Amino acid sequence: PRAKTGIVRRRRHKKVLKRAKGFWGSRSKQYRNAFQTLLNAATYEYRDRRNKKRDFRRLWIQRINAGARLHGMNYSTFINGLKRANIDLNRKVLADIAAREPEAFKALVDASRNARQ
Amino acid sequence: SKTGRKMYGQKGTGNARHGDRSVPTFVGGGVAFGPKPRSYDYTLPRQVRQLGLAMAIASRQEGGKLVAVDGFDIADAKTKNFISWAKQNGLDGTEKVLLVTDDENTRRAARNVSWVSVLPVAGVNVYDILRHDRLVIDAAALEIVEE
Amino acid sequence: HDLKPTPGSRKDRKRVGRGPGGTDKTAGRGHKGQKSRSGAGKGAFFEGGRSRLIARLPKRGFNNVGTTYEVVKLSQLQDLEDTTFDRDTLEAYRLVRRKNRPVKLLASGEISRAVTVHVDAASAAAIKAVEAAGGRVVLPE
RNA sequence: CUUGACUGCGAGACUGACACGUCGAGCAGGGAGGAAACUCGGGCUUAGUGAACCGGUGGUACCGUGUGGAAGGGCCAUCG
RNA sequence: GUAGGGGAGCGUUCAGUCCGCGGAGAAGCCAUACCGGAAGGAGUGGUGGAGCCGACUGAAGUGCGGAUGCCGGCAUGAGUAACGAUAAAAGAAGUGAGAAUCUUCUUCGCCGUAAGGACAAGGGUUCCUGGGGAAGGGUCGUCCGCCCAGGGAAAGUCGG
RNA sequence: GCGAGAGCUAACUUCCGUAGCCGAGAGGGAAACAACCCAGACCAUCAGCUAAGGUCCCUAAAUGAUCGCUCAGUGGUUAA
RNA sequence: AACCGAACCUGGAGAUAGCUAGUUCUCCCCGAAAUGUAUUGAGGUACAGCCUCGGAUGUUGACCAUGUCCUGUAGAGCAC
RNA sequence: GGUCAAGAUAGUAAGGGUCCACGGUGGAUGCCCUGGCGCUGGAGCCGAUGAAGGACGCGAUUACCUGCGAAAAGCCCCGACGAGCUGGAGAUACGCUUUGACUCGGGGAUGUCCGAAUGGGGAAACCCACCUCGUAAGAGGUAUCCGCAAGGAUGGGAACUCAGGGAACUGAAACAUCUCAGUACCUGAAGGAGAAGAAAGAGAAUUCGAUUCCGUUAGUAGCGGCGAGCGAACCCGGAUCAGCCCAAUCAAGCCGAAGUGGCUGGAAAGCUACACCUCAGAAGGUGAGAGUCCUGUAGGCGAACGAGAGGUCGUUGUUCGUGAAACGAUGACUGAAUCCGCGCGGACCACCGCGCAAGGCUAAAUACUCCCAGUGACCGAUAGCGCAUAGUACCGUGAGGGAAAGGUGAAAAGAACCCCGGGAGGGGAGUGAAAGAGAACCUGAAACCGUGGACUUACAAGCAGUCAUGGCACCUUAUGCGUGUUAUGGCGUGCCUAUUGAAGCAUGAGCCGGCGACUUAGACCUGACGUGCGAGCUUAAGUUGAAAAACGGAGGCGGAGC
Ligand SMILES: [Mg+2]
Ligand SMILES: [Mg+2]
Ligand SMILES: [Mg+2]
Ligand SMILES: [Mg+2]
Ligand SMILES: [Mg+2]
Ligand SMILES: [Mg+2]
Ligand SMILES: [Mg+2]
Ligand SMILES: [Mg+2]
Ligand SMILES: [Mg+2]
Ligand SMILES: [Mg+2]
Ligand SMILES: [Mg+2]
Ligand SMILES: [Mg+2]
Ligand SMILES: [Mg+2]
Ligand SMILES: [Mg+2]
Ligand SMILES: [Mg+2]
Ligand SMILES: [Mg+2]
Ligand SMILES: [Mg+2]
Ligand SMILES: [Mg+2]
Ligand SMILES: [Mg+2]
Ligand SMILES: [Mg+2]
Ligand SMILES: [Mg+2]
Ligand SMILES: [Mg+2]
Ligand SMILES: [Mg+2]
Ligand SMILES: [Mg+2]
Ligand SMILES: [Mg+2]
Ligand SMILES: [Mg+2]
Ligand SMILES: [Mg+2]
Ligand SMILES: [Mg+2]
Ligand SMILES: [Mg+2]
Ligand SMILES: [Mg+2]
Ligand SMILES: [Mg+2]
Ligand SMILES: [Mg+2]
Ligand SMILES: [Mg+2]
Ligand SMILES: [Mg+2]
Ligand SMILES: [Mg+2]
Ligand SMILES: [Mg+2]
Ligand SMILES: [Mg+2]
Ligand SMILES: [Mg+2]
Ligand SMILES: [Mg+2]
Ligand SMILES: [Mg+2]
Ligand SMILES: [Mg+2]
Ligand SMILES: [Mg+2]
Ligand SMILES: [Mg+2]
Ligand SMILES: [Mg+2]
Ligand SMILES: [Mg+2]
Ligand SMILES: [Mg+2]
Ligand SMILES: [Mg+2]
Ligand SMILES: [Mg+2]
Ligand SMILES: [Mg+2]
Ligand SMILES: [Mg+2]
Ligand SMILES: [Mg+2]
Ligand SMILES: [Mg+2]
Ligand SMILES: [Mg+2]
Ligand SMILES: [Mg+2]
Ligand SMILES: [Mg+2]
Ligand SMILES: [Mg+2]
Ligand SMILES: [Mg+2]
Ligand SMILES: [Mg+2]
Ligand SMILES: [Mg+2]
Ligand SMILES: [Mg+2]
Ligand SMILES: [Mg+2]
Ligand SMILES: [Mg+2]
Ligand SMILES: [Mg+2]
Ligand SMILES: [Mg+2]
Ligand SMILES: [Mg+2]
Repeated sequence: PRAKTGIVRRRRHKKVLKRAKGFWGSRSKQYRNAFQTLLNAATYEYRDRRNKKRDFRRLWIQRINAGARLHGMNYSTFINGLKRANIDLNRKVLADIAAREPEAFKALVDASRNARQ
Repeated sequence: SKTGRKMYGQKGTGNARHGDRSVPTFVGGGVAFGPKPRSYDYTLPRQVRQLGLAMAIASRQEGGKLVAVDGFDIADAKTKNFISWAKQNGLDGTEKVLLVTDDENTRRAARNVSWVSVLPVAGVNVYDILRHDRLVIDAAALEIVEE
Repeated sequence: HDLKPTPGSRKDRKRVGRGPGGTDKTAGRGHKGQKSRSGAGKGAFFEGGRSRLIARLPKRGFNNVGTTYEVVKLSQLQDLEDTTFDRDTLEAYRLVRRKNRPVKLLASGEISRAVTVHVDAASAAAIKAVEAAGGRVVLPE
């Protein structure tokens, strides 16, 4: 008995083309370029998952550095005197405190400096 | 039917190279790895034919969908008589039933029956039996086919 | 339809090619080679280009057919055969079957109960140990 | 003075992908020199070599086709 | 984790068998944010018009992006190049649904040992009348060597 | 990279040896960069410490602290 | 009879092709090799070496200390 | 609040982008069959009485097909059928037929011209004749060879068979013996089959007993640049049997059981409540799925006609390659015995065995499959033959090559009629269940072209993605982990193949569909899983039955090595 593709291929293909939208030109419309575009897209997804884990960390950091400096502290010195008084805060939170909660950041500062000297 | 003839130029054309039009990659051409006439039959060794057959009978005895039959009252070769007899041995009408006897009349009665099959003498097989719900045993060639 | 097949009694074949899953490309074959080629003939005794061990070696002797002798064992006329004797067709309808050859009886086991034999030939130690346990050996004329 | 530049073998190892190749105590038959214990199956050693195949030759009596013989063939030797 | 060997499975058809659906609507197709570890598979909505899903088992022409692969369709180049001899055209008149192109008229331009005329070889109704305008015409066509129908060809002396 | 040969103590050179690496290795670093320095990615996280390598801005992190040098933009490409 | 150092057509014929391309579903586990030795053999085949599956075996592996023998390079030296 | 000043940001889109809606293009997919394909079985020749195959003709209108032959879509006779018929073809008018048409079976008659062509010629289908009878119109004859005559031969046939002739590529990893292989092809003859056949045989048992066929022996004995590779037979089991003579019943047809009511529906066959048949539940048609409507099936009948010697030299055949070369087999030279004789037993000799050369026929089993029928884990429109038909269109001076082609509906009820236009085309109407079927008439994928809409886009540098955030939009697995779109940021070297190393300025490819490649065979080899019997395991050819399988010990594997 013979068994044409009949259906399967159109199936596979559409799957890709439905992943494949928003894509500029041919990419969103022809299979090969679509599936392809998606190979690379794969690479970018994986890496950029861990990557965003980096990037956010960076962001939090610069916000804290700011905070410290807003009084007279370095990031490194603030964070270090916040290791010294053992104030074991996540730094994401520290950003949050720093930019949305003023006088709190103030206190955490005075603390870090105290524990530093 | 797609003659040998080289079709065009081996080099030169600016086209992919081909030889004939009778080829697996051509529409029209012959099939590559197609089926041909064969025969999937072999000789399963005796031993296990017997052991199967048996195991089938059995499987339907501890069922228990056996009806060991010594007689048959089905007038002269008529179907309604089959349906009646049947009715009075326990044959509601909601099962598939496989006759094994030797009396032409009983078969001729058992033939048109939508819910029943009619296997004559020896030609009996694990299929038909398992193929069905009930075995019309019968009885005669059962204890003597034991030995 | 009830049934089912013995676990491991039917292995699904290999269809090579088909995906990276999977046996990508190549089909087991690797990259290039004479092996790579849809073509018969290689074959199996073709070592190198070369000249083979096969033909590097001394051809000793020749080939005689000869009369080859059908084994009968002691521990088979012996133990629990309970002497129905050897007769002719009798041993055939038991456990020593060929045709178009002559039967030989030779040792292997030990000897007790008295039996007379009916073989085409036999070993010295055989006639010896079977007479010394109560029975003859019928060699043809 | 001599023919151990010897037949029948081979414990155990070196070596090599394979095929080869290398060393060897000891046992037998039977010798050689020493008065002896001994030593010898080639040279201080490591180069001085060519697998199969087909054929010559000296033994050998395993095969030889209905049978007994002979052709031919096998085995040891050996020559190209 | 490459060649490679091993392990478990997803989907396609045909087949045996059971659960079973379907004109109050099958398959196939179309949309989507649900599910599964993945091959995949469900819900509902729109399509369609007469067949089909599911489980277990069996057998395969059983899964394609590539082969300057094969068939077919449609894109790019592009409203580009070209419209096939630089012998050349004007105005009036007519017809038609529509005219630079078709039909009259009056001129102009070109061939004139030809670009005239008569045969042969070849072609085959292309000839004539009346009609048509899809396509053939390198534009247009009301026109034609294209389409339709009907007619036309006559030998004792030519030629066999 | 370390050992040597052929080269011209030439080569992104070639022929051996030897360790690691790429091949078949993603991740950070060396601007960029198969081989180099750190390091071997089973999925998830808007969680923490470190390695090589860094901390004026681009660009995360001391325009740090003290004892000095060079003033040539040396740094940021060579010699008698 | 529009490409003649050997017409075109059909056929053997699916000649051969150590060569070039191409070889489609998914997840998991392991995971190489480009060294040797031959080869009318060098971009090809044989055997080993290296992977993997499975059955046996039982710590025989592996690194590291010890003990113990083998060596003739680095350096050095001038005894041939 | 007006003027001026400094600073910030908005909107427009020529065009484009992403998404969405809606068509177009095209004809994938699903469904379907009016066409294939294979296996089993049946059947198997035609022709000088003109074959296959044609040319031209026959029609009320006739281009193609079909049927036919100037007696021309037909003519006579018989038989079945019994109401319609007047070929596909779907068109009018003409008619025919219950005195029996049409269709079917069975014979007959007529059958132009070409073609073995055959009165002679010829560029097939055309040209010109001579002779016999006829009043003419016509009819017959006029080839050649075997024969006394009567009579037979000529040509065609897909394969099957026999014979004369007989390649190469290939493999031996080069080649020449060798292998391909007496294969491809050419030719001759012949049949429904053919060939072979009635022992100077196999042979080794003083056994079998014509042949052909299958199983097996058996990849055994052997052959061979003893390399590649080549490869028997006797015995044993089956198929089918035969040994004779000469020279001193199917083919036309008929007849055949048993349901209605309500329900959905455009439509009942489906749902349903109760029914009956069955020797008949195989199938197909009927508005959607029918045992009980129809045609059928099980069954029963069934026709006038109808069919059932030796030797030598060069060589070769078998496993036979000069090898110890037997034997047959023939080309050239030689050409013995005929019974107290001849031939073989693989050189050769004796012995001892098997045999009757020089004359012929022979059914049966076996091979094939143009054709007929039945089936199918064979195809359904790129499949399947090349063809849903066509060797046609088209190409070729020729030999030769050679396509794509499928679908309205249940039924034509095929759209009178009004509207814009010359038309084409469309918009109504009307039919239908549906015109979301309208004749470019089933579904209608994708590339590809467009209209509309959302959000965006004119200081911007880009493998076109990713990932983070803001904007705007939307709310039928969908108000949160949202979906569409977007701005800004970070980050980021297409895919494949080939490689020491690929974004590579290295290979491939315009795009999307669909077709596209690790298979099959052998009762071979060797392994892993599994199973059934287990010192035991097993059949093959065949036989019988066959909506199934059973029988079949002939041989095979294990049994003991050297
Ligand atoms: Mg981190
Ligand atoms: Mg090109
Ligand atoms: Mg695998
Ligand atoms: Mg490749
Ligand atoms: Mg290579
Ligand atoms: Mg040789
Ligand atoms: Mg000799
Ligand atoms: Mg001799
Ligand atoms: Mg099924
Ligand atoms: Mg289907
Ligand atoms: Mg493609
Ligand atoms: Mg190109
Ligand atoms: Mg323009
Ligand atoms: Mg241009
Ligand atoms: Mg221009
Ligand atoms: Mg122009
Ligand atoms: Mg012109
Ligand atoms: Mg001009
Ligand atoms: Mg006028
Ligand atoms: Mg007018
Ligand atoms: Mg003009
Ligand atoms: Mg003229
Ligand atoms: Mg005219
Ligand atoms: Mg025009
Ligand atoms: Mg007009
Ligand atoms: Mg190099
Ligand atoms: Mg590589
Ligand atoms: Mg890396
Ligand atoms: Mg790196
Ligand atoms: Mg970087
Ligand atoms: Mg580099
Ligand atoms: Mg550090
Ligand atoms: Mg910073
Ligand atoms: Mg020429
Ligand atoms: Mg060939
Ligand atoms: Mg080829
Ligand atoms: Mg690992
Ligand atoms: Mg190398
Ligand atoms: Mg190997
Ligand atoms: Mg150890
Ligand atoms: Mg030194
Ligand atoms: Mg505009
Ligand atoms: Mg005709
Ligand atoms: Mg009649
Ligand atoms: Mg009738
Ligand atoms: Mg007539
Ligand atoms: Mg004639
Ligand atoms: Mg050759
Ligand atoms: Mg060759
Ligand atoms: Mg003939
Ligand atoms: Mg001879
Ligand atoms: Mg010969
Ligand atoms: Mg002879
Ligand atoms: Mg289709
Ligand atoms: Mg086709
Ligand atoms: Mg109209
Ligand atoms: Mg728009
Ligand atoms: Mg600017
Ligand atoms: Mg802007
Ligand atoms: Mg690929
Ligand atoms: Mg390279
Ligand atoms: Mg480029
Ligand atoms: Mg490229
Ligand atoms: Mg290249
Ligand atoms: Mg087993």
